[PDB]
Amino acid sequence: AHKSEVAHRFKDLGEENFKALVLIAFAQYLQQCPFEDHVKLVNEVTEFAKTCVADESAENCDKSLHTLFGDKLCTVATLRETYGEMADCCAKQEPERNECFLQHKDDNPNLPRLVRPEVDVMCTAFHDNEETFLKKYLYEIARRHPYFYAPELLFFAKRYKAAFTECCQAADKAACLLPKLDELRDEGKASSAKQRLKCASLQKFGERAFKAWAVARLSQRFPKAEFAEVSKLVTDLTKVHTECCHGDLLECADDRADLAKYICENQDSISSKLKECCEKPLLEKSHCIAEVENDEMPADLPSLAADFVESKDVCKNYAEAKDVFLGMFLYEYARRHPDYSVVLLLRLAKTYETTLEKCCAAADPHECYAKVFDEFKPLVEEPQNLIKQNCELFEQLGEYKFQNALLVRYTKKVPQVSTPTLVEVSRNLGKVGSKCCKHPEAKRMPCAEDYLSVVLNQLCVLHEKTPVSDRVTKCCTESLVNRRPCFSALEVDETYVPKEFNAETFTFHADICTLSEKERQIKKQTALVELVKHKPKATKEQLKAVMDDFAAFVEKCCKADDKETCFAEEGKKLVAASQAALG
Ligand SMILES: CCCCCC/C=C/CCCCCCCC(=O)O
Ligand SMILES: CCCCCC/C=C/CCCCCCCC(=O)O
Ligand SMILES: CCCCCC/C=C\CCCCCCCC(=O)O
Ligand SMILES: CCCCCC/C=C\CCCCCCCC(=O)O
Repeated sequence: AHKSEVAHRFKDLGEENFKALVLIAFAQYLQQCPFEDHVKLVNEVTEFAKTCVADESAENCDKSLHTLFGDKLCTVATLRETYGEMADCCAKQEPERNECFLQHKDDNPNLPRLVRPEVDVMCTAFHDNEETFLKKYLYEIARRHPYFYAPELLFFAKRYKAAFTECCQAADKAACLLPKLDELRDEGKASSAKQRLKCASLQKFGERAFKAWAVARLSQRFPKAEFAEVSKLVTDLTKVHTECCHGDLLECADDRADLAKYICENQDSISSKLKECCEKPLLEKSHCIAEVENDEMPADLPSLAADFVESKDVCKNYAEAKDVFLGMFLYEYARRHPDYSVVLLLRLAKTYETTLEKCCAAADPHECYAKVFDEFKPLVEEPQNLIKQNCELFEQLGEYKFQNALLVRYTKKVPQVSTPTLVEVSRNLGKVGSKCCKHPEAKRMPCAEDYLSVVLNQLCVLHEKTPVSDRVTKCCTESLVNRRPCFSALEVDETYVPKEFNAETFTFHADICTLSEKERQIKKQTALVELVKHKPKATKEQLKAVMDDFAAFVEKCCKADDKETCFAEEGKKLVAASQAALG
């Protein structure tokens, strides 16, 4: 385990995973190296690994992984020419060498975008050589996201393999494969967006706020565990997290493996759902535990009223160790409510906290905080009702028209955002509607919280980069607890001057009869935004009526003999017919 580390890892992970992970790891530091150069390093390091597996005492096998990895990079011939100052790391010794190498990874590496090829090209190369196809895939993706946690990249790659194997043997290949690739693309973006997000909030809001989140989530996850067990897990998760944000793969991997191992030895104190996850090999344990469903809540748990409102010792128990007492409050409220979004429980803890700070300093504290549960009622119900209305609207409209409803709604709130971004955000929220509303009330709020925090990151990313609105900046730099409530609170922009009418913007051709669904939808949806941008006062009945005539327009000219001129001529009509109705 400790003697030769390379040999322990090769035995722990097996040859295939080790190769994959070594490929990923080199691809994450050496981003501008060609695949064939990467394949060659991996084969060298893999053969060197095997000598150590035969003999822990063979030469250099006793070296550390950081030493060996660093050494290997320093051999890359074009290290100075390609990577510039990254070469200068090789002058240092192996505490500092490793750290210097980690500094020079490049988040924005400036490579061209990866164009998903055609299904038949893909399925052919997959059949032609699975390993080359997949590991080239893997390299191309890893080198554009050098901070993406390597084993989680390997688990996505395994599901890439599975999708190709099922779909390249099917009748309608593209109908099978394309929707799997969209699923996998979005998870990977979400999982990368959610990694990037939780690290920044650690650095911006501190270790206390993060521990508050962890207590919430772990208690919902493990409601049968004692507070003391939950709190231990919060301390060790907080460290695992702190260290993975720093970004040293092996450091991250050891911490997580240690937490997974401790959890697997203490199941009885934590959950009865981990039996399977804990029998899995090291590579997969922590990931598996991370995604396990909530444990069943204990029967007939009592009111929080006794310990947190009615007790005469509330202020005393609070004042002697505040954060613990709030931790206990957050624990008991959260284990009773796997139906709340984590950030809703954090509102409630903060509301409680604020009332205890006020009332324990007051003339009569017991009278003062007697009704603190009344303050919770409206904060609980605000998201419940908003989920209900939006999922009702989605049931009557379907995904596509629900997106238009949203597209209109948010164009009116923030007309300054560019039209392509309004289209992407709308569409994306439509999918959140489509997934999360298929759950019953019990699970709607957790689903939305994890999907919206992805979509709302993408948005603040785009808006940090190209700002247009103070109000959008406000919500994007608030607490992560008020982020969504902030965006929800945005009113319709009443300063906005209607956009100048442009003719080409509402000029259509027969190319829309020929496009795919998505593309046709995006081009329709782009036009509805620009329409709302020119006629922002347009009512729901006026907008629907413009859409209905347009629903006829496209369907007339798309099937009525030799057709590009209707588009030109029956187009002139609709524009003017609309301009009269809206003006
Ligand atoms: C000499 C070069 C060294 C190359 C090896 C690099 C990485 C190998 C191991 C990767 C991480 C495995 C642990 C996963 C566990 C966890 O996430 O819970
Ligand atoms: C950059 C502009 C786009 C803004 C997108 C904001 C989406 C946030 C999630 C839900 C907000 C809706 C709640 C308010 C009331 C409502 O209209 O139902
Ligand atoms: C003993 C275990 C740890 C205790 C954790 C602290 C208790 C909760 C503190 C009050 C609520 C804070 C919510 C998030 C803060 C934020 O908005 O940035
Ligand atoms: C568009 C379909 C579903 C929309 C859901 C309705 C409004 C928000 C749901 C409540 C979630 C609580 C807050 C979590 C988000 C966060 O602060 O990042």
